[PDB]
Amino acid sequence: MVEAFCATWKLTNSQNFDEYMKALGVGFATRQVGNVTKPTVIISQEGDKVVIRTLSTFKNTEISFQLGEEFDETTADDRNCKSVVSLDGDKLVHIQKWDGKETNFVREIKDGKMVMTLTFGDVVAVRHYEKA
Amino acid sequence: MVEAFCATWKLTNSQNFDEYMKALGVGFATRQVGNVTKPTVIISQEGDKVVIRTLSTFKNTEISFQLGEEFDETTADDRNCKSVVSLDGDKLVHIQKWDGKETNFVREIKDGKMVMTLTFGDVVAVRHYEKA
Ligand SMILES: C[C@H](CCCC(C)(C)O)[C@H]1CC[C@H]2[C@@H]3CC=C4C[C@@H](O)CC[C@]4(C)[C@H]3CC[C@]12C
Ligand SMILES: C[C@H](CCCC(C)(C)O)[C@H]1CC[C@H]2[C@@H]3CC=C4C[C@@H](O)CC[C@]4(C)[C@H]3CC[C@]12C
Repeated sequence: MVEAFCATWKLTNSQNFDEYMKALGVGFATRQVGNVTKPTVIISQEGDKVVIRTLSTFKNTEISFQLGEEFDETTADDRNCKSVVSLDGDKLVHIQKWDGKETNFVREIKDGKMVMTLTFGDVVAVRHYEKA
Repeated sequence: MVEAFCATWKLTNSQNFDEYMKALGVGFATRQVGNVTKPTVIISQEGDKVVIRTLSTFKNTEISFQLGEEFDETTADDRNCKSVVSLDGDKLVHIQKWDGKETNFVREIKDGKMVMTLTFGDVVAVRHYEKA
């Protein structure tokens, strides 16, 4: 459930993240810094809202949301999105809608690491986080 | 200036580092790996900010800052600090405040190598890096 994700996470390995950023329309410059930064992601619960804080040399983002409840989200690449995060069994599913398009992120706990799979259409990235 | 530091550096020699870590209050387990790992430090000047990335077998850190502007730093040994990094002549001074204490790092270019002097009270450590 949400408890398994409540911790401080550090990016260790990223797979195909560059092509995924290109499919989203991310420009060359921030793709550079996107391919080098290893963000710290802090997931906690304030009441029943879930809070996700990202710390990075590029930008620092913080979002709060309630499971199943749509919320506005301005992403780090400046996409104005209607987002909703829900529980899919043991995984958190994050759906972002912007300009008539859709991408999603699935967060998992696998062998004690956090695994996030990023999918936009036919482009998939997988990111791996160890608990700090 | 800052540009003299903008390169990839690799630690080659460390003088009095173990005694400095003890004085700093670093736990034994973290000290033990601190005396073995030879980190890679990448310094860059990006926009109006300076970026310092550190790669090692212990952990990877990254900070971004403008000179003279105080910022939150979580050090590799888990100190939550109020830090400020500024130019001191041709040197970079890095100050860390936590728990009513303070330590400071003086970075300099000497004979083509980056020399870092670490002070905590009357305990001093010197770390030497060669440019990769
Ligand atoms: C490319 C832009 C932002 C710039 C990237 C970055 C990583 C430096 O923050 C968007 C597209 C998808 C978004 C990311 C999803 C993966 C994560 C989780 C975690 O490591 C912290 C943030 C990050 C990289 C999101 C940041 C915004 C991203 C990269
Ligand atoms: C000792 C702890 C962290 C544990 C050290 C290590 C090497 C295990 O990361 C603190 C106190 C002094 C701090 C460092 C200043 C020297 C450098 C430069 C470069 O070699 C890598 C990072 C580091 C070691 C600073 C951050 C943490 C240090 C070592």
